[PDB]
This record gives sequence, C-alpha cells and structure tokens, in this order.
Amino acid sequence: VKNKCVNFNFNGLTGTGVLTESNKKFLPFQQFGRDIADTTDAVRDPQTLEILDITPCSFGGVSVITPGTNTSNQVAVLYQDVNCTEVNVFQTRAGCLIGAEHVNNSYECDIPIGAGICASYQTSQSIIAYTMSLGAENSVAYSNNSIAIPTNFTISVTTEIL
Amino acid sequence: LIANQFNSAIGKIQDSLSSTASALGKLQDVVNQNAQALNTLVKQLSSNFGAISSVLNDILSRLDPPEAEVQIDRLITGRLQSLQTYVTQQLIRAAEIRASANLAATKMSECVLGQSKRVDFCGKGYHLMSFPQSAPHGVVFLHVTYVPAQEKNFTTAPAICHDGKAHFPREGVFVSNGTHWFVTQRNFYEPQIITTDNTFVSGNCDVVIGIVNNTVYDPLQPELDS
Amino acid sequence: PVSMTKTSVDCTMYICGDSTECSNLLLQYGSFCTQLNRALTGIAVEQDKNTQEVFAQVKQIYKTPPIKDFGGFNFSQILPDPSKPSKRSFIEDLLFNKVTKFNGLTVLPPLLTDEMIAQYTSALLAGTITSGWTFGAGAALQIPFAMQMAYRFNGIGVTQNVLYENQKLIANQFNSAIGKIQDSLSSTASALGKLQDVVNQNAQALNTLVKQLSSN
Amino acid sequence: IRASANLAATKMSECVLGQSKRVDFCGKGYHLMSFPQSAPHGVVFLHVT
Ligand SMILES: *[C@@H]1O[C@H](CO)[C@@H](O[C@@H]2O[C@H](CO)[C@@H](O)[C@H](O)[C@H]2NC(C)=O)[C@H](O)[C@H]1NC(C)=O
Ligand SMILES: *[C@@H]1O[C@H](CO)[C@@H](O)[C@H](O)[C@H]1NC(C)=O
Ligand SMILES: *[C@@H]1O[C@H](CO)[C@@H](O)[C@H](O)[C@H]1NC(C)=O
Ligand SMILES: *[C@@H]1O[C@H](CO)[C@@H](O)[C@H](O)[C@H]1NC(C)=O
Ligand SMILES: *[C@@H]1O[C@H](CO)[C@@H](O)[C@H](O)[C@H]1NC(C)=O
Ligand SMILES: *[C@@H]1O[C@H](CO)[C@@H](O)[C@H](O)[C@H]1NC(C)=O
Repeated sequence: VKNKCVNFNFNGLTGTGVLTESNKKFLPFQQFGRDIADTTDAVRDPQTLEILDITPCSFGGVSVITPGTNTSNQVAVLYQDVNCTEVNVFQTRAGCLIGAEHVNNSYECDIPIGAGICASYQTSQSIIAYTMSLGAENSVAYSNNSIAIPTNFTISVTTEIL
Repeated sequence: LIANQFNSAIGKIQDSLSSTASALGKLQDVVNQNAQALNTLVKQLSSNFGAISSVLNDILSRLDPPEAEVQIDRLITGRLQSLQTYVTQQLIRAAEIRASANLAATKMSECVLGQSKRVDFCGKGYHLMSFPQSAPHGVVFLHVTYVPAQEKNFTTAPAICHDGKAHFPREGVFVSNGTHWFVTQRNFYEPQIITTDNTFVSGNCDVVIGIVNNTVYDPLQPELDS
Repeated sequence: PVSMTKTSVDCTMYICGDSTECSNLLLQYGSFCTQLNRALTGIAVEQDKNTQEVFAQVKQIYKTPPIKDFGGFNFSQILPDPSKPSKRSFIEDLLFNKVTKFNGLTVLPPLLTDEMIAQYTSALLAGTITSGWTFGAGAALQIPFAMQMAYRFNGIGVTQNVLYENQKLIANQFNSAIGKIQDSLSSTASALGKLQDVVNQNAQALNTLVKQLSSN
Repeated sequence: IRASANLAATKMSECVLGQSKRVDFCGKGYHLMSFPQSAPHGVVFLHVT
C-alpha cells in the first residue's frame, strides 16, 4: 500500500514512513538504499522486484496563535511545515493554518507567523491572518530644485532600558 | 516653549512608566530567565536521573556501597552534567550581559557624561542629553532628543551669482519662498537675508550646474554709503 | 553576517525514533531537553529580532520617484529594477545568483522573506537618496542630492566649492566605481567569503549532528 | 552573530542612516555615505569614501 502513513517492516528493517515509487535505479546487486546520515531511504521489495523509496511520515511543530484570555477565548492553531491535506483553513509557506481568516487589508504586525504573515485581533472580533504591512507608504516629492526646511521642533524623551 | 515642552515630555515619561509595564520587558526577562534557571536547577536536583530513587539519602539507606556505587555514580554524572549545563548557560548569559554592560558603560560615558553627535546611538533624533535612573539589576535611560516637526516648501539652488562670481554658503542653505532669496539653518527654519558675512565667494558662474541669478547684499556697503 | 538559519531540533522525536519506551527513558532524566528546546527556540527568535534591529529602523516604507534625475549621477544599478519579477535591485540579483533533513531537524522559515527584506533595503536606500539622514532622525525631509553631497563634504571639512566645481568628474568616477563593484563581485568570490563561511560552519554543524545518529 | 549583527545595526544607523566621522569604521578613508544591500542571512554595504 502506497502514499499512506504506514508502519512498515521490510526484510526486518522496521520504521515508519510513506511508501512511494522511486525513479532512482539500483544496480542489480544492490538491495538497501541509504542517506547522507546513514539511514534507510530506499528498499527493494523482496517478493516482487520493485524499488521503494522511504519518505518519513509527515510531522512538524505545533504553535498556537492566541490573543488575550480576557478579550476572548478564541484561538487559531498553526500546524508547522505541513501542507494542508494531511490534517477557514489558509495555506502559507510557514505551514497549514487552521481557524484563521485571510484578509488582504494590511496592518502593523502584532503576532508573527513567519514567511511575512502576521496575525492580530480585529473585526465582531476574530483572528485574522494577513500579509504583514511594512509601514505607511510615503513617496517623497523629490525634485532638482525643491527643499523642505523644518519650521518647528518637538523634544521627545524616549526610554531605553539596558 | 522648550521648558514647558520638556516638562510635558517628562510628564509623559511619568505616565508611560506608571501605566504601561511593557517597557520593563528586558529587565523582567533577565530576572525571570535567571530565576527560572535556578528553579530548573533545583528541579534537576529533585529528579531521579535514571537511578532507583532521586533522594540520595534514600539510595544510601536502601543499598550498600558495593552495588550502590554504580547508582551513586549515575546520580553524580546526572547532577554534574546538569550543573555543567547550568553553569555554561549562566556563564554565556553573563557574557551577553557583559556585552550589554559594556554597551551601557560606553552609552553612559558617551551619552550621559557628554553630548554625543552619533545618530540613533541615543534614541531616535538628534541627541541633546540623557539621564540615568537606577533600577533593580539594570539602568534606565531617558533620552532627550530633538525632532523636526513641520515642513515648509522652498525653491533652492546650489550657489548664487551676483557679479558673475559664484557665492556658496558657509553654513546653511539657499532657500527662496518664490519671490525672494534667503539663507536658512539646516535643521530649523530661521530665514536670514543673504549677505557677504554668511557667504564666501568662489570661481565663476559657468562651471556650477543649476545656479540661479540672485542679488547678494553687502552689509558693509550701506555703512560706507552712509 | 546578520542572521543565521533558524533550525529547531525536537528533543523527543530526535533522540528517540518515535519509541514510547525510549521516551519514558528520556523523561526519566527530567528537564534537560525541555530547556534545550526552549533555548534553541530562543536562538531562533533572536535572529528575527536581529533583522528587526538592523533593517526595521524606518517607520515608513519610502519609494523612489519615477524619473531618475539625480543631478547627473547614475544610481540605476542600486535602485530597484521593475523588469526582474522579484522587486530586487541589480546588485542583489548579482549576489542572489552568485551565492548558492527528516531526523528532527526542522528549518523554520525566517520572519522577513527575501522580497520584504529587499523592500526595506529599497526604503532605506530611497530614504538616503531623497532625504540623507533626516528620514532617520525624524520625519523624512526632501533634499536635492547635490546639496546633500555639499552638506556631507562640509561634514568632512571640504567646502561645497569643490563639489559644485567638480560635479561631473565625481559623477563619472562614482559610476565607474560602481561598475568596478559589479565586476569585482561578478568575477571574484574571495570578497564574499564571510557569509559562505557562516553557511558552511552552520550546515556542517547540522551535518555532523545528524551524522552522530550513525555512531554506535 | 548577534555581536556582528549589533555591529551591523550600528553601522547601518551611523553610516547609512547618518554620516559618520569615525575613521575606518565605514571602510578605509574619510566617510561620506553608505548603501545597504540585502543578501542571504547577511547584509553587504557599499561604503562611499
Ligand atoms: C530640473 O530638471 C528639469 C528637467 O526635468 C530642468 O528643465 C530643463 O533643464 C534643461 C537643462 O537645465 C534646460 O535646458 C531646459 O530648458 C529645462 N526646461 C524647462 C522646462 O525648464 C530644470 O532646468 C532643472 N533645474 C535645475 C535646478 O537643474
Ligand atoms: C488582557 O490580558 C492580556 C494578557 O493576559 C493582555 O494582553 C490584554 O491587553 C488584557 N486586556 C485588557 C483589556 O486588560
Ligand atoms: C498540498 O496537497 C495538495 C493535494 O495534492 C497539492 O495539490 C498541493 O500542491 C500540495 N502543496 C504543495 C506545496 O505541494
Ligand atoms: C482581496 O479581497 C478579495 C475580495 O474581498 C478576495 O477575493 C481576495 O482573495 C483578497 N486577496 C487576498 C490576497 O486574500
Ligand atoms: C511641499 O511640496 C510638496 C510637493 O511639491 C508637497 O507634497 C508638500 O506637502 C509640501 N509641503 C507643505 C508643508 O505643504
Ligand atoms: C544667470 O545669468 C547668466 C548671465 O546672463 C545667464 O547666462 C544664466 O542663464 C542665468 N541663470 C539662470 C538660471 O537664468
């Protein structure tokens, strides 16, 4: 059985992986493939002579995107580095994201998911995932003969803590 | 206006610290990280490390040395490795603190003790002065900075020709509000009429690109005319 | 160097190949690798913080004006070029062409992807080319680039006369200098050593780490 | 790396975002201005001197 997360033990190798057909061509004598880390990745099916590739079963980190408990209890979950089939589901390069609504409007980053996607709590309130906004766009009216001279000042005291 | 604006800025410092606790994140992170490190150290103390029982007095009482020595050796190796991990974590964190401490020492000397012309080393904007305040296992800086506020449109030109001789500014910029030509300081709009005391003469018109035609007034001339 | 590859190595799956007996053995040792996992998460957050501290120092993402009338100078090489699909300037495209597993090693993606970072380096550049330092110090203040140079010369003690009288020569000297920077990066890889060494050292550290799995 | 990155952020602030009269901090010679350029996991500066 192929293309399925199956516990496998071939010729007594053992392990867990996804069995798929391999385009790689064994030399006739060879039996077991291996990796740079010296772990089994290619096997020859014993009974019938087909070359099987071992791809380890899918996995990834589990990260949650959660707003303040007092503001609400709603939560959206990030399954890290898995495509959105194994699992308001949004697919980003970071991984599959469940429980969040995509919006094309952009705001300043509040909760960062990675690959440019930041989350924040806004409209009635919910969790939204959007391409993060870099700041307000401001083209300057540059010209060969135009100068801007400030006519006023503000003395702002800023706190820096070390 | 400066006195009241600075007092108000101190007032906003008062309100920002009194109301918002997000500012003290770095020191709170240092304290929490260190306390959590010690707490983790004690938790590793009260962990079995692959022996019969975590308590040394227990393993002592129940087993005598000839067999017990392997279990005690296991507890020693586990604790000593945990202490190694803890010390190396503390020692490296001490090094990062030392880097921050030296950065603070430099920032103290170069910013508090004296005005620093370095940009954004002492908070955003041109720096005027900074003040130290003590804090638990840290220092808090107030950075008094000058920030330009309101723009104004002027036409401009690199230099000025008066008699075919090109005049450049000693300090400031040639700015025209559309019908007359003034010289202004770079970071604040204080227009002044063009005179020979603010400008030094050099060369001729042809070489400099973008020059405009503008009369240059000579303060000495009305004094000799009168 | 500014950042390093964000990698996360999970304690239980990595040390034990999905074995409950092994996991129970691992939990016996207590809280070693949960602090390893938190410390390695801390390593990762710092790298993103680094790129915040270095690039995200500008509040508003400026864009260059359409018409490239910069007092005779030719900054067309370092400014973004629309033809390339990613909004990347020519020198970044020169680097991005010149510069070239499943055992618990995960490579977390960076927070700021390469196009967004390029947008910052475009914003910061367009700020320099149209404001000098002012956009850093406060609100962005427009300034013609000839005066910005005359300011900066007066900073290094050379009065504005030398600039305005010798503008065309410096224009040609700077443009040729940029051309040399092009050819020096395009042909010679010795200058670009430090990032390659960072990649080599880190990717070797991982390759050694994963290789240790095959040691008895 | 963070020591280098803090050094870079200092350079980008004092050299790109501002002119710096510190000698050789921004390439050999007197310094005028600098350009940031992005690179994979690092920044490359063009120091105009
Ligand atoms: C600013 O640039 C504009 C072009 O965008 C200049 O306008 C022309 O400039 C050339 C060269 O100086 C002249 O020969 C033309 O007569 C100008 N035409 C117009 C419509 O004025 C303008 O002169 C430039 N100004 C400065 C200060 O250099
Ligand atoms: C509620 O608590 C969270 C953290 O627990 C905090 O971030 C949020 O601002 C709080 N909201 C209010 C209204 O106090
Ligand atoms: C995720 O799975 C679907 C289903 O086969 C596939 O069409 C899609 O291309 C996958 N995503 C990636 C990035 O391969
Ligand atoms: C922008 O909004 C339209 C309609 O509201 C939607 O179809 C589209 O998916 C949005 N863009 C993105 C990138 O989500
Ligand atoms: C100066 O002129 C530009 C366009 O030439 C404009 O965008 C800017 O708002 C003006 N400044 C003021 C204070 O009006
Ligand atoms: C200023 O005067 C000279 C002499 O007639 C002239 O050639 C030049 O074009 C003038 N400059 C401008 C900007 O009109």
